[PDB]
Amino acid sequence: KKNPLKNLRIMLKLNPYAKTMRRNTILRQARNHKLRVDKAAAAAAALQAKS
Amino acid sequence: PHCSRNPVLVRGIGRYSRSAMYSRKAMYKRKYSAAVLATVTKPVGGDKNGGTRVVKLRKMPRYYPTEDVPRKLLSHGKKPFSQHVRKLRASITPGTILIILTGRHRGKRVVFLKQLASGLLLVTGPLVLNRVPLRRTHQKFVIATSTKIDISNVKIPKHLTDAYFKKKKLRKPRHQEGEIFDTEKEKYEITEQRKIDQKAVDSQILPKIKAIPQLQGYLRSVFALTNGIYPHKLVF
RNA sequence: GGUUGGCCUCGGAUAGCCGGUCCCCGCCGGGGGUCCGGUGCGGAGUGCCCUUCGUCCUGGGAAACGGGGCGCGGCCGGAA
RNA sequence: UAGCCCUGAAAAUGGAUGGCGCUGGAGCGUCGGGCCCAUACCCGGCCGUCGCCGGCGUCGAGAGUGGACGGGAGCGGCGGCCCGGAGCCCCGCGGACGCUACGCCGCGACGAGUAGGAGGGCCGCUGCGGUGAGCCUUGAAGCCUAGGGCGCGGGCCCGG
RNA sequence: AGAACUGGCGCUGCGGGAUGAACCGAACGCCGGGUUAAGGCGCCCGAUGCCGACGCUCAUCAGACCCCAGAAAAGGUGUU
RNA sequence: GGCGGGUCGCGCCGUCGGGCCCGGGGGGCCACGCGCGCGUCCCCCGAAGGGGGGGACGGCGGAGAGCGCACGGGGUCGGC
RNA sequence: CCGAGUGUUACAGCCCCCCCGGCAGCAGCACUCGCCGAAUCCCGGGGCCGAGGGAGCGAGACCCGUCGCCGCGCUCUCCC
Ligand SMILES: [Mg+2]
Repeated sequence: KKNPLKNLRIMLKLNPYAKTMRRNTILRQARNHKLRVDKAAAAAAALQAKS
Repeated sequence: PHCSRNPVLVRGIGRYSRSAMYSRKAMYKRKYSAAVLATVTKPVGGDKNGGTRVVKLRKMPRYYPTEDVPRKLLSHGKKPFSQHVRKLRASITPGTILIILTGRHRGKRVVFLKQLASGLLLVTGPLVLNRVPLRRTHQKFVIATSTKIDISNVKIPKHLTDAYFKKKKLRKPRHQEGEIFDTEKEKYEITEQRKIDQKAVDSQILPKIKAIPQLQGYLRSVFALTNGIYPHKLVF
């Protein structure tokens, strides 16, 4: 017995939706990362434009 | 033969889904409907005789052993050492000064050049400063010092590789006579090609070493734990 | 069995440490004014060696004691 | 009024928060975060037992969880002068182990024990019927052994 | 001394209670890794060698961990 | 003239729900015989009880061949 | 003259609190709001112990079960 929640494709032999559940959540927390990294820069860039 | 057309982001999870790759591959318009030599015969070769000889080579064996073991069970992929992967530490980039922990050298400070094709990492703290020629070392028996030297466009010879730095042996004599293999007393004087291979790189790292001031005496030095010098308290 | 040694004030703790003009105890020590530093940097979270591969050629900084001694001789120091 | 400490509080060998000992606690109360280990728990290896089975197909030709033929009509795929039909192994004559069926193989759960009860003993002793074309004066039994091992054990084999 | 209900000891090792029939944890084939239970972590003795938190307490007889192995009424301008 | 129970209707709520829908004016989808006829639904058009489209189908009219890879894949191998 | 330390009644001429109307743009965040969590969750890495055990529905196999399930890409279209 191998461990689902620990290796891929033992999840996917048991639950095929767990792959597209996983790249739908690696995509969106890669774009929420970009949405917050660009927000922290472009706010304090205009702050750096003043002083 | 195109490339993989599906950029990974996590190991074994492509970015584009199954249906999104059905339209990137254009599989809609390439769906389909369409659809020995045992040996050669030999010449006869003889008077009063015809009948070109039998179609058989690689004949049945002359002997079977009295017992045999069952076949293995294949289990998975467990690929051999020539194919595994090559892993470095992030603290080891080329030019870095290393510390030899377990060699004959044992604390001589060396200059890292290249990680070779089968895991061992090619290194020389140059023979005029250390006594370290172009030896291989192993990754987990050195200490990456946080000082480096910028050698990012020096040269490295393509001919010196993993099969260059190997040890040599050909076991012909099996007879018990008082010489030990007749080639084991002899330190190799095949250095006459390896010496030329060092002066190609001994004469282009000492410009880099003699640019930053104290470093050539640092490389002459050796490393030693002395009294209250504790590792885990030491920034390497 | 061990992988370099520290050759040393008293001590106080609601207080200590150092450097120093003058007033006294056979050229040292006690007192006070004066200046310091003080989560101790004249800091054993330290300091001296050192992590010294050797040698050769060959210039600068330092250095005029030589430093290792199986030398030779003399001194007085140290009785828990 | 109630927390701690004190008085009340005396016993016979020398002595007991376990001892040394502890008073910015090593005491008492209320709690925090780490950390230490049982034969307990989890994962793995092995032994045995219980349970549930597998394999007579050694079937390199068995191919089989619905298969026939063969007749009256039909589409696809095969070799065309829009008409058409079984090829039964072969260029290799080959293809591991196995099933003491009272034996082999698999899977899962379990394992304390007095009195007591069963099972197995290829444990051991003495004699008898059979049997090893057994074994030996080129050395049997017996006894000795810092010799070599085997079995969970009863015990046993070998060397000198 | 004699009963009721349940568990245990007898028949039962193991961790802890220093010590142990019965307390507390936990029941046991032969071992490796992990983690805990009850109990603990100054040193015997594994682990607080945490920059642990708040208070209380001075004993010329201090206190110190279920069973459990020593105390009462009464009293103190001793301290909170 | 006050206090509750059941029902109808009004506007107002919420990442409501119905995959809803319905005509119109970038991201995701384990979803892919153009031709046409088998139903169903929708959109059209002047009429007014008919054709031309579209969407989807748990059924039929339209509606095969694996070729060499790589692998968190039926309990570790090295062609170190 | 300045400064300090005390004691009064005194309410902005340090400040603080409670109200009626706001903004930046909000962060369980510049380690005290640390809360409680993950179909509202995933990625990457280091330490240790372990490695127990004739799968070919095809070819009539032939040096040689890189085989089943599972997820994946490449070609049998073309262009840049
Ligand atoms: Mg209880």
